[PDB]
Amino acid sequence: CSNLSTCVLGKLSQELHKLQTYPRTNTGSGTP
Repeated sequence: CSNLSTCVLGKLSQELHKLQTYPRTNTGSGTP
């Protein structure tokens, strides 16, 4: 990947962003 802690922190931030789109769709459109 890139850097150890940054990869986990990034994946966790990615998980939070799809969790924020949940009121519209957490699967079909969970990314900018």
